[PDB]
Amino acid sequence: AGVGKTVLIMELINNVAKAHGGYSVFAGVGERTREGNDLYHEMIESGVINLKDATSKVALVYGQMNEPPGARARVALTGLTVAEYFRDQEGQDVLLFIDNIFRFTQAGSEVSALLGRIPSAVGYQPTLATDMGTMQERITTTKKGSITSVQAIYVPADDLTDPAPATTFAHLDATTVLSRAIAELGIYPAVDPLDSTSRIMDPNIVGSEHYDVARGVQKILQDYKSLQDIIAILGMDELSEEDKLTVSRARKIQRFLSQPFQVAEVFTGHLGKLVPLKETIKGFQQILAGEYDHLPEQAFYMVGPIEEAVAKADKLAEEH
Amino acid sequence: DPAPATTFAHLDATTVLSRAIAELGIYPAVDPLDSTSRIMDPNIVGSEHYDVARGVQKILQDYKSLQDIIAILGMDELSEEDKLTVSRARKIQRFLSQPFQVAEVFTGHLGKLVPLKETIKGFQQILAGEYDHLPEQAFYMVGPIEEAVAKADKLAEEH
Amino acid sequence: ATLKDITRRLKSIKNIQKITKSMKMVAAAKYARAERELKPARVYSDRGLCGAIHSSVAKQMKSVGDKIRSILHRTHSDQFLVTFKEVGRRPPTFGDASVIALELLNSGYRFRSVISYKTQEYSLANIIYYSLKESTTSEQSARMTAMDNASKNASEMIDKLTLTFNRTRQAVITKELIEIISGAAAL
Amino acid sequence: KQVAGTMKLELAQYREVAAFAQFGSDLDAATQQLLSRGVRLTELLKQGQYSPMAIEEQVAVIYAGVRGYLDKLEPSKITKFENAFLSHVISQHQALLGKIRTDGKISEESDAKLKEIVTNFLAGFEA
Amino acid sequence: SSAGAVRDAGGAFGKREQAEEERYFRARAAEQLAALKKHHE
Amino acid sequence: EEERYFRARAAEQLAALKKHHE
Amino acid sequence: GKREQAEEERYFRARAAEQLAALKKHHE
Ligand SMILES: [Cl-]
Ligand SMILES: [Cl-]
Repeated sequence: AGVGKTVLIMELINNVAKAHGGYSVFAGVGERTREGNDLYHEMIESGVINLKDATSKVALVYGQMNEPPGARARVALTGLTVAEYFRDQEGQDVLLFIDNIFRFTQAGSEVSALLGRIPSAVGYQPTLATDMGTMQERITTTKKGSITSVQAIYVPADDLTDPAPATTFAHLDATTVLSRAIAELGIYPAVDPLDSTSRIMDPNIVGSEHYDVARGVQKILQDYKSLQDIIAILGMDELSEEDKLTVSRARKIQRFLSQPFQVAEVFTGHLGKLVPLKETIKGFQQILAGEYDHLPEQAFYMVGPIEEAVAKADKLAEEH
Repeated sequence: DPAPATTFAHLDATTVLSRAIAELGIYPAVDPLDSTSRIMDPNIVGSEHYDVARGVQKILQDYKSLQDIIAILGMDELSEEDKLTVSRARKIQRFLSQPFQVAEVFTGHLGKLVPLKETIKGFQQILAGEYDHLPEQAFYMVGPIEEAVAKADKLAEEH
Repeated sequence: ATLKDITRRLKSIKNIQKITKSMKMVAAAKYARAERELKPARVYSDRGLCGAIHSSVAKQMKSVGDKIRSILHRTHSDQFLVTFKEVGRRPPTFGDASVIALELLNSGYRFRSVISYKTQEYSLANIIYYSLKESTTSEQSARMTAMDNASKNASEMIDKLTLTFNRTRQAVITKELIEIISGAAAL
Repeated sequence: KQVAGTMKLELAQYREVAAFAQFGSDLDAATQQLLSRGVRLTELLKQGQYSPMAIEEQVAVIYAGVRGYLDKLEPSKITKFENAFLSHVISQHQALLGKIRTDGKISEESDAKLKEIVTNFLAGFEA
Repeated sequence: SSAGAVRDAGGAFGKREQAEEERYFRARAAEQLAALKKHHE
Repeated sequence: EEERYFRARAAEQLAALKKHHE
Repeated sequence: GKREQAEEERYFRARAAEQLAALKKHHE
């Protein structure tokens, strides 16, 4: 909580529906029923669910804490089957959500325990890999369509070497780390640019221009966090012209990573933007080269494409 | 462990012993930051009993925090205020110790039996700062607060 | 080796890490004071934990500051006279520097950068003030970097002990569960 | 919300600094404010057992600490100040406490009225 | 994690800190016993 | 300092654009 | 620790150069 988790989920549902033309599915697996009530009405506020007319983009499938292990174990399958329809029949690019995936692993362990089986390491089921494998491999790209799943992970005891997350980690193609420290700086969405990674980040897959521009932003942000430690202990005098130039550019970069959403139009002002892939690469590439050094930091904060950052700077200049 | 842990619920007053306290030489090795009782209340035993008892538990807990600072620095680099807190804390640790009548052969010295208010007024004087001039060795294994001053006379004449 | 020993050891170094982090910023704060005062002073210790400055001073002497005496006492006691203490917490001033000059005539008788350092009445008061201002600036820069290394070396030990903790954590859960399964089997 | 929002933030600034206060000695006046408010706001969090306070009474004791009336007073006298201050407002100023319970918020008039009560009571605390 | 964790471990820093305190107060005991000589005599 | 330097730098760049569009 | 070695090996690699600098002079 406290990172815009549900706001990110609703936006991904909205954007995939708007751009790719595919519906979404949310599977409430073993979490709080209160949280279901919170999400249900938030989706009506944003408009991804619509009661008045058949224009809804989400199909909800809930089986929470209050229901027994057998129920909680196979909720993910119930939600998956709804997502499988839109892939197999209507040929859509489907967007599944499983919150939380640890509860699938827990409920699987609880059912395996009650059935009377000699448990594996750390009290988990003998059929840990197979239960995960039979579920995850259904979530794939077929020739008919695809199902892109966004699975929330609770790592028990902050231990990545624990069987529950480790077995899950084999199937993951990416991550999206939402930090509270980033959210406190005012940068929404609160995605950590450093800690968030993907398997497809490779020059062969995404392309030559994508990888280099992406690694360029990852370099300057790592250099920013390094040089910021020197500012705290020693001072601003220590940083040279080479150092102080990269710090000013990095602050513009991390502000350009922020974006106003269509979901948060009823929450607050600012019209929601959908930024294309080519517009994103073109935007960040020009900052690293150093084209928009003359423009201030405030213009990059909360905009769609790079064009709006130029337009906002002139509009903000009229004030003072 | 299940066996001692479950027993805590069944008790009104507790006396949690410690090896770390025992190995220093403090006997009885009673943990002052663990042993508790239900009657420890300002309404029950009086406000003078409660404030002094908690006052002993305050400095002994703060003494543990200073011990972490002393491990890297040492006693020399500490401030005047922090040095005195340790001095008063170490004297309180030793004054909590007492030789028993049952354990004459173990200790060597004759056993003691301190009254109620002698205990209350004894630790109250140490916290107030009335025995900063006396060394910590004088409070080790004695009865009332009077014997600590009486033992300091012998330690002075021997030295 | 055993889950209980790892927990006490991990908690021990975690505290040492935070305390060394605190001494880095305090040394850094005193360094900021030292650099401002040294700027006009160029034109004109007791507390340890500051690299190898006390030994570096002893290097040129054989071939002020009570810690210097600690090294030289057993080797050569009778030679150098005077001796002072309480030099480290508060930087030197004209009042404190003048007392050093008084115990010479009226008596019976260097900072390069943040990560490197090199080793009649009124005229003598100038040269002694120059040396102590160079000495005080050198030790705070060294204590900053020394305590910075102490925290970073502690952080590495915490990281590796966290892994050994979690490996031992899982094995204790696995082993103790096997005891119960073996017990139920034999009934 | 009006008082506890600022209170939680100042405690969220204190705990980070906390460790520096053990051996700070020479230190700037900006961060010294965090030590002053920090320790004094922690004394307000202390409370005797079997002694529950009303919502309108709780906001008054935080209003004193958050607006900087405890700063000039010594840390040892904070527990003494609260007991004295809480008795003063409950005995003589029922009109103010009742208004906070009715509104559920410190209004424009109640803020200036409460400002007057603390400033006067703080003046001539000890005897 | 908790306070006083160094001496609880009982390693190098734990035992050296216990020795460091014992060094200080033994020297201060001699100084304080010397004060009792003056007040008595 | 941290942000005080670049907050001051950001204010100057606003004044540059204000003078430029005149 | 990993950087426990970093500090210790840095000390003795420097002292190796100093001792070899004393050894080469005596060799002449
Ligand atoms: Cl349900
Ligand atoms: Cl169909």
